[PDB]
Amino acid sequence: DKITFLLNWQPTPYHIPIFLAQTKGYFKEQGLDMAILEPTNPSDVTELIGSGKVDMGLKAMIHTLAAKARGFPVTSVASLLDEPFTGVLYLKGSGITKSFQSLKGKKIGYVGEFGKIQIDELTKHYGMKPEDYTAVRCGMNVAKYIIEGKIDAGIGIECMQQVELEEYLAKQGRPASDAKMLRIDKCCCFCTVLYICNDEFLKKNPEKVRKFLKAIKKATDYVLADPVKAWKEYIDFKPQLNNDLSYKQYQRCYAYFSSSLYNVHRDWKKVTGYGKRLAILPPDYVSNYTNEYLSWPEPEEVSDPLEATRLMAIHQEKCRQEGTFKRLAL
Amino acid sequence: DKITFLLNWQPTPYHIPIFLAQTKGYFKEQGLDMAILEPTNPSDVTELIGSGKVDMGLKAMIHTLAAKARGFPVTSVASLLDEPFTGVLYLKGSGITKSFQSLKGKKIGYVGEFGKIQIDELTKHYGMKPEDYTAVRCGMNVAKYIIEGKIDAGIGIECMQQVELEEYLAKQGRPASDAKMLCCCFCTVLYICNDEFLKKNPEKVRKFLKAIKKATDYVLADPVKAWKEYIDFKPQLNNDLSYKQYQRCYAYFSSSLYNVHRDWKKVTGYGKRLAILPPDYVSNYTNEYLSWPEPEDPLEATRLMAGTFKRLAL
Ligand SMILES: *Cc1c(COP(=O)(O)O)cnc(C)c1O
Repeated sequence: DKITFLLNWQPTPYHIPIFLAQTKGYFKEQGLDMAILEPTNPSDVTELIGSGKVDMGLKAMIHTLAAKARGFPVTSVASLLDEPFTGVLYLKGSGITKSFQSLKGKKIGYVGEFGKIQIDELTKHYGMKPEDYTAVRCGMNVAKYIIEGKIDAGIGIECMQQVELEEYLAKQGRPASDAKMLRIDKCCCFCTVLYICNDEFLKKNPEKVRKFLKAIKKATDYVLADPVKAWKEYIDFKPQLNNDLSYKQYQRCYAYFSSSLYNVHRDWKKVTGYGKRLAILPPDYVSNYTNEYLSWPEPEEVSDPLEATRLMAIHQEKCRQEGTFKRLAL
Repeated sequence: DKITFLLNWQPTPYHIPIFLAQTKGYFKEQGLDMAILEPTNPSDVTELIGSGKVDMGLKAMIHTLAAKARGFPVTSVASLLDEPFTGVLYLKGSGITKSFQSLKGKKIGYVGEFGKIQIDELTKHYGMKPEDYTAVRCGMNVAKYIIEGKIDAGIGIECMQQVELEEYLAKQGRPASDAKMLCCCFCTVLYICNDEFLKKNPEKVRKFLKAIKKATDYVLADPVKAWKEYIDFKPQLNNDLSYKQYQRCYAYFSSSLYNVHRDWKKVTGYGKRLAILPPDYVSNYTNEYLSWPEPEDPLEATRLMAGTFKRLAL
């Protein structure tokens, strides 16, 4: 009678609120017995949770959408990481440029099936065809394969893959600015990371989920309030994250953590749109999320979302060169 | 309709045969879709597999025995790592010595549950009581906590924890010999199934072990190419520590995957004496799902076993 929680990824700096809810005894104090699991292949995640083999976990906004469409009943009950910049990453002199036309004849890596689906469709809007470029499945190793020259560019998150590149560049004495991203946003909300449940599990255990999120909230607060003490506890438990790369990633993640855990309606709306257009989702498809199991007031919708996004881009650039923990102010 | 396989630990060098069976397409070529999972806490493992939430996994012989006793129906269907030396590891100048009496007043780390039970019971055979010593649960971090001085000694495997200590010693300029250890079959690592799953899918398990066998062969035949593939997929293992661990593991890999009857017999005994197992308890393993012939002085082989890749010769 343990509850299974399956991450989207190998342990990352942004899983901290979950591991801490464990180590600090927050889950225990709620009468929950959580069995946190890590996947070897993110591709396995939605299917396992949808099929009820696993009770809860995390995945990106899009995959959560595509999961129900593809027949796996999952519902997003909370939000972990909000709108992290996603895009095609590449090193300067790849030789790739700001023009999506440079992707011609290049090997471009992706993790998920959907990353291919995304690139495949972008090629049409720029005159080229799949395939005037080679798509390579790289799973959790996109950045790594970039650095080793097995691919020319690949899909990733600004606060994970991009950092891994910058740290590599620092070794080569190159400047961090040489790590570049063609943003798919320029709705970067596709890679928002969500707390998801099996629909059936949620139906039968509403109160346990509510309690789960209470524990998650308590830890999320701690992490945002005192990121440094938090980080020390985290890496004491998960030493594989006790390196400089992981810490820099952690700092870049700080500004993207959701403080409220609320699903953002606007974002879901946008991505569901994207989803229908890409043919990933049926015409009558309905967004599979809910804020019902959150036990604190919803925050006010961001007044000007597109300015907050270009403000974040700046904020994150400052984080890179100052090495700080600051929340984006509005 | 994926099959879930849950490892006993974070990815380790000795999981190589499984990951390779995945990356090399051996599972695929058997029409199996395996979802390999890694636990955050080894202790969660047998309960998850026993309860059917997870189909298959790895766990150590003692755990697998105690699992059925404790009400979780699992069956060992094959063997991954045979009789790795297990014991209490400590650094010279701990100050701990060959005499178990030195454990008095020391902080002693154990991984989850069974280690405390083991130490607790050893203290009686040497005149001391639980607790003339402090037991500390360390999970997958025993060696790490030893190095940092949070504990004085802790329970571990010669080819994993001990190596982690030796590598630390090399950094301090100390000699490897300064890493010391006080039926070592209790920590044999097994391929286990949920009893119900095995009942309903006998042929898939048989095919699973075929894939595992193919990869195990490759690993033993050409350990170096194997290792390169493994760490290409799992970069966290691409370091010198992991490679040294890998080399120490090489001699312990089971080439045949067969459960060893003698070993199970011994540990079941141990199990009953420790009260972990009921009096009428019956060993929960089987070689039925292996599809190749079973192989033919155990105590001399053990003292014979005590930077190369060589199999122990007999
Ligand atoms: C479960 C496990 C352990 C330890 O748990 P204890 O109950 O303390 O023994 C140790 N090693 C492996 C490989 C395990 O799977």
